Amino acid sequence: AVPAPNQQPEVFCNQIFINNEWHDAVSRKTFPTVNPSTGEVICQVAEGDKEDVDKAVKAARAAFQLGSPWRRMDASHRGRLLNRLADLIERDRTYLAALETLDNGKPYVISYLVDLDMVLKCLRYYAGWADKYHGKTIPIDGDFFSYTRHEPVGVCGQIIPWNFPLLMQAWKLGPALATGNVVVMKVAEQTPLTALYVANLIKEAGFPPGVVNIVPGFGPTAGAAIASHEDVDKVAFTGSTEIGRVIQVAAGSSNLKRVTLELGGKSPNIIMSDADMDWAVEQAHFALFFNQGQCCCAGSRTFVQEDIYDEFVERSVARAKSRVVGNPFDSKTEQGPQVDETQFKKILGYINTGKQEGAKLLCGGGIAADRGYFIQPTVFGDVQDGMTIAKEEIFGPVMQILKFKTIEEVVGRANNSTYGLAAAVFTKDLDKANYLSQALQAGTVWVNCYDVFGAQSPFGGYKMSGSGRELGEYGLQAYTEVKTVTVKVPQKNS
Amino acid sequence: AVPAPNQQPEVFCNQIFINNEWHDAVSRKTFPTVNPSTGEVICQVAEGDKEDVDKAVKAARAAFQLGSPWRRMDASHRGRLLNRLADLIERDRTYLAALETLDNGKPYVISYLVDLDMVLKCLRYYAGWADKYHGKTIPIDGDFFSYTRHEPVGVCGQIIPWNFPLLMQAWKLGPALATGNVVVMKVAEQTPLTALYVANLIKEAGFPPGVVNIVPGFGPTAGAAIASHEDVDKVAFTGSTEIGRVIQVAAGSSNLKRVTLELGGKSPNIIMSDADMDWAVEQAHFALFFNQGQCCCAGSRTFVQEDIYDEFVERSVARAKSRVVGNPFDSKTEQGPQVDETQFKKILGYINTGKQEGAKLLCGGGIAADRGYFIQPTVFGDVQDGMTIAKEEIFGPVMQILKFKTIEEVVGRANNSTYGLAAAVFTKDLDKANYLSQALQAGTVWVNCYDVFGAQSPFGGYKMSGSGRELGEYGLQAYTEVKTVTVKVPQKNS
Amino acid sequence: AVPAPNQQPEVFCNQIFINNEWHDAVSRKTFPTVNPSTGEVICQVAEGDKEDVDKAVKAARAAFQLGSPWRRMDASHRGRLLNRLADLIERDRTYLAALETLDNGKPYVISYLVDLDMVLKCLRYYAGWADKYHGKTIPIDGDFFSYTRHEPVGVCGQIIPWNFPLLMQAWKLGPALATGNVVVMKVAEQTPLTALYVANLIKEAGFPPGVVNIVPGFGPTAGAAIASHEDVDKVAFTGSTEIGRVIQVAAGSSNLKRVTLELGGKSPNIIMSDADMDWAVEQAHFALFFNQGQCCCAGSRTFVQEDIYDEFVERSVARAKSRVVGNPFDSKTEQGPQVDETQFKKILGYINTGKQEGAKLLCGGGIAADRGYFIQPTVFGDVQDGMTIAKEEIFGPVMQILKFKTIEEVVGRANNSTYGLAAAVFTKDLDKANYLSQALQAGTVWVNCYDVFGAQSPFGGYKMSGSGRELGEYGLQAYTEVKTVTVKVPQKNS
Amino acid sequence: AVPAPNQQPEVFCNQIFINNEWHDAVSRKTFPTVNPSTGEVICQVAEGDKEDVDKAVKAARAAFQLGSPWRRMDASHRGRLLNRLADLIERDRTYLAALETLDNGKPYVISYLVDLDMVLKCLRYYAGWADKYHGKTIPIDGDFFSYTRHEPVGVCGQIIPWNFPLLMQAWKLGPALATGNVVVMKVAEQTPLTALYVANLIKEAGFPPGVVNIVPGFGPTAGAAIASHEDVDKVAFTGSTEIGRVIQVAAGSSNLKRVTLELGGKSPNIIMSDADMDWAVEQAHFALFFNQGQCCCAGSRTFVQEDIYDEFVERSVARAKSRVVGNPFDSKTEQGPQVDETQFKKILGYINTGKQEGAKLLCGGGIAADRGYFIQPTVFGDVQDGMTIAKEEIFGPVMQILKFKTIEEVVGRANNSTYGLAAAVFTKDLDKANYLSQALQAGTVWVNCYDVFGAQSPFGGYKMSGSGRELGEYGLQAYTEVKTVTVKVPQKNS
Ligand SMILES: O=C1C(=O)N(Cc2ccccc2)c2ccccc21
Ligand SMILES: O=C1C(=O)N(Cc2ccccc2)c2ccccc21
Ligand code: NA
Ligand code: NA
Ligand code: NA
Ligand code: NA
Repeated sequence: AVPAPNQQPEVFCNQIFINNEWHDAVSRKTFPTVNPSTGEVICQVAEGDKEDVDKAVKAARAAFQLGSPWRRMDASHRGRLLNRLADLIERDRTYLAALETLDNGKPYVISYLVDLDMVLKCLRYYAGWADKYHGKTIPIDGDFFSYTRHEPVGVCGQIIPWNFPLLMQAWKLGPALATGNVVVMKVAEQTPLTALYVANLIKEAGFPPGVVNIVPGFGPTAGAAIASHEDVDKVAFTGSTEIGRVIQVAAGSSNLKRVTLELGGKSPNIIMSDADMDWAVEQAHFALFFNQGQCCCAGSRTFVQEDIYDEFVERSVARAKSRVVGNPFDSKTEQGPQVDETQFKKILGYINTGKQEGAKLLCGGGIAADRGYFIQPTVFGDVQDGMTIAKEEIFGPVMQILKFKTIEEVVGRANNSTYGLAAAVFTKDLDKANYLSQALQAGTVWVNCYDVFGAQSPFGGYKMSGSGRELGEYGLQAYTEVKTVTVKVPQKNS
Repeated sequence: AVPAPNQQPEVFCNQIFINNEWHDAVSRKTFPTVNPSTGEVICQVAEGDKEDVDKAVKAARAAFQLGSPWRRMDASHRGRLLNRLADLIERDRTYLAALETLDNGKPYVISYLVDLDMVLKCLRYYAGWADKYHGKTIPIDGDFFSYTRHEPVGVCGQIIPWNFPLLMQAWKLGPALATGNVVVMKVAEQTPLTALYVANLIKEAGFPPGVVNIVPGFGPTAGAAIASHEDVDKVAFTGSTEIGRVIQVAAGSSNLKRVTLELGGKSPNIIMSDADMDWAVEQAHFALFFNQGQCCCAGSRTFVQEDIYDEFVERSVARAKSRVVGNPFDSKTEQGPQVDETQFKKILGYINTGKQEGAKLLCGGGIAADRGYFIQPTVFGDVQDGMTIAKEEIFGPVMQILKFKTIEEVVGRANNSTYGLAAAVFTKDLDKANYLSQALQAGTVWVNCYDVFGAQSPFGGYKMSGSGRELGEYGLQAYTEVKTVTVKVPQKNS
Repeated sequence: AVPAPNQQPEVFCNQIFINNEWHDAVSRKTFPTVNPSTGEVICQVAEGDKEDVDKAVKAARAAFQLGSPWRRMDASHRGRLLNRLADLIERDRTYLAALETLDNGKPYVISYLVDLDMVLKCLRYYAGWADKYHGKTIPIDGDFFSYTRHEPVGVCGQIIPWNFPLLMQAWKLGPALATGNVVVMKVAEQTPLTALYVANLIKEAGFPPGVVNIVPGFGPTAGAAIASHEDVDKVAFTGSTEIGRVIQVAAGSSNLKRVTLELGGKSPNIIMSDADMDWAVEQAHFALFFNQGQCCCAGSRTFVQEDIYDEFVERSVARAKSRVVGNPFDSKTEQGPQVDETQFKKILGYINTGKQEGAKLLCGGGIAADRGYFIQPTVFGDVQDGMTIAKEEIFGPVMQILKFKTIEEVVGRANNSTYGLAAAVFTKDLDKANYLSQALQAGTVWVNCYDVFGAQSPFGGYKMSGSGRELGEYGLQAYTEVKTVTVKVPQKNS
Repeated sequence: AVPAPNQQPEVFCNQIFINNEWHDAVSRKTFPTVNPSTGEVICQVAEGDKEDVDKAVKAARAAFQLGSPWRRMDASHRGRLLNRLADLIERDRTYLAALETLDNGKPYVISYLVDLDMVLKCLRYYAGWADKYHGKTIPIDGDFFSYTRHEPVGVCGQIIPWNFPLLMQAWKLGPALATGNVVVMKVAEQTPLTALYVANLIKEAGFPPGVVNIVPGFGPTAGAAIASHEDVDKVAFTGSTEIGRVIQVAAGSSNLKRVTLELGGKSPNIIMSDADMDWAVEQAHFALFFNQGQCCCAGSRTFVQEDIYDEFVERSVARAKSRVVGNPFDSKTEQGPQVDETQFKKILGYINTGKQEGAKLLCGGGIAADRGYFIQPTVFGDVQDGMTIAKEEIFGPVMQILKFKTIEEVVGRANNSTYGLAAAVFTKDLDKANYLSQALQAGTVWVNCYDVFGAQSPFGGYKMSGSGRELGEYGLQAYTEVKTVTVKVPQKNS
């Protein structure tokens, strides 16, 4: 059911992509990109700066010209070009699953079955929207005819993160291009390969010159350049809440460009006593350990009800110690390395403070190999709301288990965060599921599951987890501008 | 707290309504409407036949004419009129509720608080839609601009039944008038009175003449004249499954007019073992005995799981025996009389048929008063699928209780029926409520409740319970005609 | 962009198509299908009837069983099967554009570049709708949670005409399968071949057995068997009016199956004094002479304003004589023959009836070749409303030009007609296009163009040209059954 | 016919409105609001600071608590409450108009017939939306049922300007309250009077306490206090760019709250050649001078074709010259005074800068009156692009007239302002209509009319002019939080 991977794939693209050609930086500066399993360097990558972002934007501003072949083309053809791009990604599935694992470190089995599959369904879901987002004819008062046009907002700066580098890419390109925009994309320094290669596939799909430009570089230079740029019409950022504050400040101190954001979470997974014990344990484990725990809506607060707390813990611990950490290309590996040096140390430091503040280390706690950035699956029990490990997104394989008495208690506690990206309820009981699904403050609630995304279901956050929505039809709003036309007519008849 | 009803309200409106003016029938014929509590004549009503229907349709067509006040009026204003109409019905709420009880027989208290409240809410809900039913601007291939207009269908023939006279009038006028149509209404000869007094309010509210015309009379005459009329663009019938067939034929025979039907049902009410026993009993009883059993969506097939069957039956019988039958102007009464002698005899026959086929009579099953049309609340136990009473709609205070073992069994048993209006499920388990709400072939699935309609939420039949939908946004579709305008433009840009 | 055709291409498919397998009739009868260029028998095709249809429905029913492969399949997958089909038809597009031109009669060039291009656009448009036709969540009164599900209607009997036998097939199958219904299709006896080959691509595409089915034959037996089947949920019929009335009666007398119909037309094309003379002239010509005059919205009433009547008429008569008539496989040819001899003689009888009534035959006349069914492009001048060639659907290469004086005049003259499928308006003025496009009683109004369809923009008939719509989001409405689920929840909070 | 004014209306409310009750500030300070038609301080108004904004916010948060009267109300009831409010405003229509004119400058015949007309239509339209904004059920892959809830975004801080006081209050409360939010409102220091009277009606209508809260104060203080609160979920600014780019920074600096904006513009009113002259002149004259020229999308870049400039410009000055200035309570008065001193000398400051660098002054010139902030209607001609008068928004009765040649030319010129809130196109010809509306960058494009706002049609600007739209179905998005619930089910069917 899963083909073999090439474990040392050839890197073809490592430059700034503009007008469908390859560029070295103005400054000529470069940066190495590392393989988190061994810690070794994979290759050098073009470090895009202030003025390389300025270049990317002009080739994009020109792709968006009234009369240009992109502004003119049929909406259903923009679909045809999206579908084409997914056909070719499907063709190079193995190589793209392998390359993602080499630079990101996720198990190869997941790259192929999870990432790239959801890459395919997403792109093919937006292809079919290309010619289906309607404006309105509006029965205004008086002798007028009025109607709306959902036009493209224009040149869209997209800054994407390192955890799901292909899936984030497609989540951003999905709607932008479906709706006729053009995109200046900044890839994460950590994982910039897979994205640049798809830029070759964006060429071969048939996308006009400058529809898509991709600028590798650092946050404080490239990232902040796009956010400040006086001719960029919109900027979408996913990543830490810290860094989102700089993105919304620059966007106000520039050109009143629209903003969207998808920041972290401390998402509660709430297990009522009537849950299916066995289902809830495999799902709470998956909800936190998935993708090495580098998940914006990782279930990092596992709230369990007292009547069942002890059995749940003992099982979670057992499941945690039996999780295989190892070579992400090996078929049996359930957990690969963290993403870089910086994340490795950050996590160890959280584990440290979990220990300092009196949480019960129940397994793991340590470095899981001699080479790479592998951390042991770690579970803390008896966690209290006031502990640092119960307020801050670790973004690693560290589970926190909290005990609750009543449903009115757990709702107040669960909802007691600066974040609200996601939450989940486990229960067999209909009133319970309904009360909680309504009372919880989260962009997405899951009932008897976790991380169930489809390209169809919208996704975003409340509070300081972000604003606006990705996936589904809602994803289209923030990439659309509304124009109203109101025409005097001889005599309005119903 | 309901005000004190005048038990003999005066009748001010007993003629044909055309062009905001009152008329005798061309033949000057009248028929008597009866009080089913007493069996005595309230008054004589004008008998509309073909000539009168043709007059009404002509008035209606004249009002639909391009450049008429009704066609030039702003859509927001159609909404003001419905709000004004709603406020006049509230002003006169005490009289109408007394008149409904007099003519139809339902308890004054139910008429005041259930029926009259739903009329106001339905009319208020549709007042809001009037300027909110958008067409679409469509992203079509080539250098064209394309858009839809939701234009009214035109002259709408509406035929309303007798079980809920005022409410049915609002469910048909509400969505027809909000979209800008004009109506010719046939009200039932058992209960024409409330509808003619509302026509009086229609005029006060300011509706241009000919927008609503109402013809009291008989069905095989006035009702068929509407269905066969060459200048009627649409017919909405609610009534017996048998007459609905006649309505769809005449419409095929005449001018291919549009059709939506609401017909009878034999709705399943399903009760699992883990349902809250006392809530289920009180609801099941209401589901069947409401409005004297005279409900298209009546829970006339109460399946009950074997572990709780005995206790359920014993409780259900008890509440059946304490249900109070008598004068509907008295606040102690929960059940007035059936609407007329025909339905009376029909129900008397259906109970005898019950006894013949081997259903167990557990209470009632005979006559309750020496005058009027009162029948005792009847319960039949150990009912089997093959029994005539399990298969055909009595439309009376006669409960059928059947027994089942597994959830899967009862899905096929509930569904195997040519009717599919509504259904209900009583349980506490999330999974079972979803399984069954998915599997039942019914236009409405109530979970742990029954007879809960919103002005906001669609209602209608599967199979031979009908086609088309009533209330919500969906109620507007069958009253709208789509026009596509496709203009050549110089050069299409996104 | 046009290949070369095998002009007696191998017929692999001429039987009944049930469960992705082929069959003879239960009677073992057959009938011939004729080439309209030559009149010779292309092959035999099995003659289905009540018996076979009854076997199709029973396969369609079983593929629609709850828990079947087609029912449980993801919504996104139905889209993949449709998109695949489009890819297969594109791979046999050359064999199909030829076999279309062969059996129907139209010019290979028009067959390949118009028909199949639209067929591919149709199928890929509807592919995308598959996972996009949302139900709603509804903020009802009280402590309830209320939502709707858009569910398939079931087994849909589909009956298609001979004038666009591929495209008509695609217009029906697209919507039906995207929303997951099962089909029992009767095809035209004059053009069954194409529909049958596409079925083999349906199997090859991977659609489960019993999902899409086909029964070639004669309407007065098989056609009407689909129409009256106790277990067909829906009968879409395209064709004449007379048959549509028969259909709507067959539904009324049987299981109350829903019904949409696409029927005839006498569409007006209206030239204002300030139109673009050359464009208008060339568009008017195509508007009637497209597909040998066998289009439902053929602009078969050309209204011309009096200041330009003379100027317009000569050009049109000149343009009509210039129109090459010959073998459709040739490339000089702009017009091929009529579909069969029954129409051949009908149109001839219409042309006599024209001269006889005093219309000025201005060019053309009768037969245009001594083999096949070829007729001369024919213009009648000075035409009047009371003339049979201005009221009845000729369905052939006969123009009609009529003089008007005022915009108020032509409104009334264009509407005064029992059909309402399409109309067109030619003008440079803004107020005039708006005045006319509002005031014309047509399901589609084209402005400075004609015949501009697309899977996107909806199509259907006012009055007696149809009920219900095809194409766009509107097509899905007829193929969906709406279900309301209303759930009692603990406490409703906004 | 317009009811008799009260030239010096009584004043009742001048304090801070919190929890349905009145309060003076913490510092107990006040300030003056001027009758700008004389210049005499009308009355004193509590000067609000940060700490009173923090009391309103706490009052709103309590009102927004799960289980509170507001959060548990039926969506339909909120609609009932908005309609109630509109009925209270309508009963007081005479007096509110008078109070508005007093503190604002605008003529009584506009305050009553237009501003208040628009207030009423807006509230009533939104009352209709209260229970019709639906979420979605979504056909996701796998055995899940996924659905979206459209939830209140939360505590919304609402700052409105002085140029259309009451209306702008109406545009904010309507959508926000229909969707169940709670309001913290900062009215203008210049015009706090009307907007504070409405709160008294809000109490009377019966809105629970803290749903709406209103704080008169300062731009440097109150404005940024709301913008920076850690408990304000969302803030909507309406004003100018300078002031609007502070709001975007302080919101990010606080808690990443949602921001919608409405800002200034330099709206281009393009009069074409083949257009009508009587209508264009009168309307182009309407586009700017309305409401004493204090008008965000006022038309001040008038591109005339060089076939008509002279003859167009001729009539343009006469009407402008003849435009009456005077007492705002005299029915012949079209134009009133400006609202404050700053604007007065600033508008005079704008005048000077024009002629300086080549601009012909055609009438008015300067100060209209001895007493007040009045201004004679000034008009310029010969204006070129790069001047102060054709780049910066004057917000006063000061017309600019420019000149163009070809149709491609004027586009680029029209699309060269750092703004784009509205635009217009006076033409007769369909193509010039469809082209110019299709390629002008603007939120609204009025054709042959100007300042046509329906309560139904969305309204907001391109680029720097604003984010999101106000009015229409798009007004509700800003006030809505989207939650997805995704439930595991037994077996997903279609
Ligand atoms: O935790 C996450 C996650 O954040 N994303 C993507 C995402 C990115 C930003 C915001 C929300 C979701 C995922 C996709 C698949 C499985 C788990 C997850
Ligand atoms: O010209 C305008 C205008 O700009 N506004 C308000 C507005 C505010 C911000 C953005 C756009 C319009 C108006 C309100 C009423 C009547 C005329 C007008
Ligand atoms: Na790395
Ligand atoms: Na009666
Ligand atoms: Na043939
Ligand atoms: Na004054």
